[PDB]
Amino acid sequence: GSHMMRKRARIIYNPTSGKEQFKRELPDALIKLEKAGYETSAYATEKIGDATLEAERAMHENYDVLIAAGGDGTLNEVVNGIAEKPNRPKLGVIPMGTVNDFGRALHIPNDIMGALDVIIEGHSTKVDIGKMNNRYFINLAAGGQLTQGPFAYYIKGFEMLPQMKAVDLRIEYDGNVFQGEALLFFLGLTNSMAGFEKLVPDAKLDDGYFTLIIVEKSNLAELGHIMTLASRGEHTKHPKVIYEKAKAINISSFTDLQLNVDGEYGGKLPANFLNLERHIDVFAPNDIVNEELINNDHVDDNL
Ligand SMILES: Nc1ncnc2c1ncn2[C@@H]1O[C@H](COP(=O)(O)OP(=O)(O)O)[C@@H](O)[C@H]1O
Ligand SMILES: [Mg+2]
Repeated sequence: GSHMMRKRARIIYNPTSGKEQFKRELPDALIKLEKAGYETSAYATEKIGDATLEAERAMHENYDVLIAAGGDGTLNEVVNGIAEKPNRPKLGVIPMGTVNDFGRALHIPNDIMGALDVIIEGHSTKVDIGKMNNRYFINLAAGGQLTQGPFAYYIKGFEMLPQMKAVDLRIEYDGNVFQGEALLFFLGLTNSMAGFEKLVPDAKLDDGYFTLIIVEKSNLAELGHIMTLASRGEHTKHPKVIYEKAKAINISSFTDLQLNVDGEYGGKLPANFLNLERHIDVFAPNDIVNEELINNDHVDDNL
């Protein structure tokens, strides 16, 4: 009946997220969490950045869990508020977004009560996050320059590749240097988006390495070839597609580059990137072995 001492939960929700269903389900979500032993309060975002500001406040308020209810943008904002701070609360995910790339990476159920079941059962994993200069990200950073835009919206695999103009770049990654013309670079943490079921065949969410993709300057035949290979997940076999794993990545150019970070405009170069290994403790299903995780100790072998 009462298996644990009372805990504290804070729900940070975006009422405009996805189908905009969560707000009406909040009272029933509170009931479920309270019966499970969580004194639960809630905060509704009103604009960009609100979830970050709330997560920052919540750091001083001694919570056991921060539950983020919204899309990747809401999750990104919550992580940005708690990243690199001592005594971080565990993160609960309710994937209420239009796209839920981080949720899919952790096999978070796409229904509210199922997502809550995962949090209540209390099994958690640690995932890498990315630091870019003085901000953080959880899914992907992308960079490149348009010919003669899409860097403000969600990046759907290699679909923007024909739009890219070859630009001379310097990418320093773990002591190695790429110096030359590139159409595009990706720094992946998670491994699935719209255009790729797998950005890379062997990516891990908790290995401390970014998935570094550099697409070099390509002629029209190489472009068509890359696109053909990308459509069946064989893009990393092409000689103009560089794939490396790296922890620290420093990027610069004497020419202008637009940046996209977790599906939103992430400003301008130069950009220093650091993988914060297994930085965020996040509730995950105990009944699914995750192929993108090295550490599956959260999984019960009898399930
Ligand atoms: N009340 C609000 N009205 C409009 N925009 C908001 C509100 N609260 C948060 N936002 C912003 O909307 C963005 C999209 O939220 P997200 O949770 O990613 O949903 P979706 O998956 O639908 O994009 C967030 O990055 C956030 O900055
Ligand atoms: Mg990795």
